[PDB]
Amino acid sequence: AGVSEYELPEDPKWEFPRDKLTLGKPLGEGAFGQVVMAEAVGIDKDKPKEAVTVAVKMLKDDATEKDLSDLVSEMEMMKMIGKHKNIINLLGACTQDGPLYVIVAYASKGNLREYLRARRPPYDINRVPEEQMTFKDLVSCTYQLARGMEYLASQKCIHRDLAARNVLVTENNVMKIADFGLARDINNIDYYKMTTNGRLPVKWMAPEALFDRVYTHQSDVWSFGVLMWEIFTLGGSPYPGIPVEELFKLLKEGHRMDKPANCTNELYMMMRDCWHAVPSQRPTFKQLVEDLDRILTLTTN
Repeated sequence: AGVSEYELPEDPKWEFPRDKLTLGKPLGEGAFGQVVMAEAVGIDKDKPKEAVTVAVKMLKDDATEKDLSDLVSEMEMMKMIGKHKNIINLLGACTQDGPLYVIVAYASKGNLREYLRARRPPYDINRVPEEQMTFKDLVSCTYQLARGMEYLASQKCIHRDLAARNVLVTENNVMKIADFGLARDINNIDYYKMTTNGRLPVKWMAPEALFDRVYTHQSDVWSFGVLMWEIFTLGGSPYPGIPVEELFKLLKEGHRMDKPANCTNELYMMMRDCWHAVPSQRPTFKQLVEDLDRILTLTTN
C-alpha cells in the first residue's frame, strides 16, 4: 500500500483510545521510528481502571513514506503472529484520527546487546555486577530465543532482522524478540524474493539472501547463529574488524567467525551448523530448541 493515500481501516479489537494513553520518557530512537514509555489506562481488561506501563512506537517528525509503511507492517505482522512468551507482546494501537501509535509490552531491562555488555565478567557506569552472566544464563538466553523463533517459523513468518539489537529483556529476564518491521508472511510461497539491494544488515544475512535473493526460515536460522555468537561474546559485534564491503567475498570463500571465549565447542559447532552453506543442512528451529533444551537440562542438572 502507498501510504500517502492509504487510510488505515478500523480494527476495533486492537484499537486503544488516545485519551487513555499518556506518553512518557523516550526509550529509543532508531532511524525509522522512535519508542517512548507510556501509561495506558485500562489496556489490561482484568484491571480496567489501572494504568500499566507500556512502550509506544511512533514516527519521528522527519519520517519518510517507507517509515510509515514499516510501522504499519510491523503492527500487522504482530497481529497475525499471535502470542508467545518469547515475542514482545502487542497490546494495542491508536490508528484513527491522528498519529499511528503501536503499543507494545514494556521490557524494563532494555535491548539484549547492552544487557549482556552490562553483565560481563570483570570505566562503565552501566554495569550490573550483581547480575553477571553465567554459562547457564547464556544457554538459557539462547534457548528462549530459539523457542521464540520456533514459534515464529510455525506461523510461517520470517523475521529477516534477527540480532541482539532487536531483542528486549523484561524485568524477570525473559527474552523477547522485537522489531518486526522487516518481517514477512511466507505462508503458501516457497521463499521470499529479495530486491536487488535489501535493507537487512549484511553481517546477519544468510548467503542465499546475499547472492541468490532468496529468504526462507533457514535464512533466519543463519541469523540466529550470528545472534548466538553475539550472546556468547556477551554483546560483541560480529566479524570484528571486517567491513561489510570485504565480507561478501570472504563469505563466498567459506569464512566463518571464530569460537567465542566463553563458549564450549558443543555450542560453537551449533553456531557453525547454523552457518552451513546449504540452507537445508542447517538445523531447523525445532531441532535447535531440542538440542538447547538438552544442553540446558544438563547444565541446570
